[PDB]
Amino acid sequence: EKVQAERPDTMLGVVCGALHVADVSLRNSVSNFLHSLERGQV
Repeated sequence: EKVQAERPDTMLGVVCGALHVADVSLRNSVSNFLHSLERGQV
Protein backbone atom coordinates (compact mmCIF):
# COMPACT_ATOMS: atom_id res chain seq x y z
CA GLU A 1 0.00 0.00 0.00
CA LYS A 2 3.05 2.29 0.41
CA VAL A 3 1.58 3.60 3.68
CA GLN A 4 4.47 2.66 6.03
CA ALA A 5 5.32 6.30 6.71
CA GLU A 6 5.71 8.49 9.82
CA ARG A 7 8.79 6.61 11.05
CA PRO A 8 11.98 8.18 12.47
CA ASP A 9 15.33 7.83 10.75
CA THR A 10 16.68 4.29 11.01
CA MET A 11 19.88 5.51 12.69
CA LEU A 12 18.09 7.41 15.46
CA GLY A 13 15.58 4.60 15.93
CA VAL A 14 18.14 1.82 16.32
CA VAL A 15 20.32 4.05 18.53
CA CYS A 16 17.41 4.84 20.86
CA GLY A 17 16.32 1.20 20.99
CA ALA A 18 19.82 -0.01 21.86
CA LEU A 19 20.10 2.72 24.49
CA HIS A 20 16.83 1.63 26.12
CA VAL A 21 17.84 -2.05 26.05
CA ALA A 22 21.28 -1.37 27.54
CA ASP A 23 19.78 0.93 30.17
CA VAL A 24 17.31 -1.71 31.37
CA SER A 25 19.93 -4.47 31.31
CA LEU A 26 22.58 -2.46 33.18
CA ARG A 27 20.09 -1.20 35.77
CA ASN A 28 18.83 -4.72 36.46
CA SER A 29 22.37 -6.10 36.64
CA VAL A 30 23.45 -3.40 39.10
CA SER A 31 20.32 -3.93 41.20
CA ASN A 32 20.77 -7.71 41.42
CA PHE A 33 24.48 -7.31 42.14
CA LEU A 34 23.73 -4.95 45.02
CA HIS A 35 21.01 -7.35 46.19
CA SER A 36 23.48 -10.25 46.37
CA LEU A 37 26.04 -8.03 48.11
CA GLU A 38 23.49 -6.85 50.70
CA ARG A 39 22.43 -10.38 51.70
CA GLY A 40 26.04 -11.29 52.59
CA GLN A 41 27.21 -12.94 49.35
CA VAL A 42 30.13 -12.18 47.04
